[PDB]
Amino acid sequence: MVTQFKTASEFDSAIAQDKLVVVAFYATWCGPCKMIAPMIEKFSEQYPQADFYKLDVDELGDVAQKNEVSAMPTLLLFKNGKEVAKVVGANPAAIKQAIAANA
Repeated sequence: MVTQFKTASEFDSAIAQDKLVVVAFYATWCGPCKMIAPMIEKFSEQYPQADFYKLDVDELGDVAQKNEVSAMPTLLLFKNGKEVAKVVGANPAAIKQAIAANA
């Protein structure tokens, strides 16, 4: 299970963690948003040592802007308040390799 955010504060809080946080940022009205649902869940399914969070821009658009996510679906990895990876497309293997790389 990938944990749900509530506000940009939640996003930022997960960001400030001294560990790999990969955020599943998509929109419920978007097409391939449903690819980020299981693919990203599958990431921490392998390595739960990383932080799994997700949020819909449909619900929180100002949050999207806070994170620099306009495209969807988007994956944002951060460490300790700074980025580590920015992706705008579910890439099953390459992004699982990403999360592990930035971790």
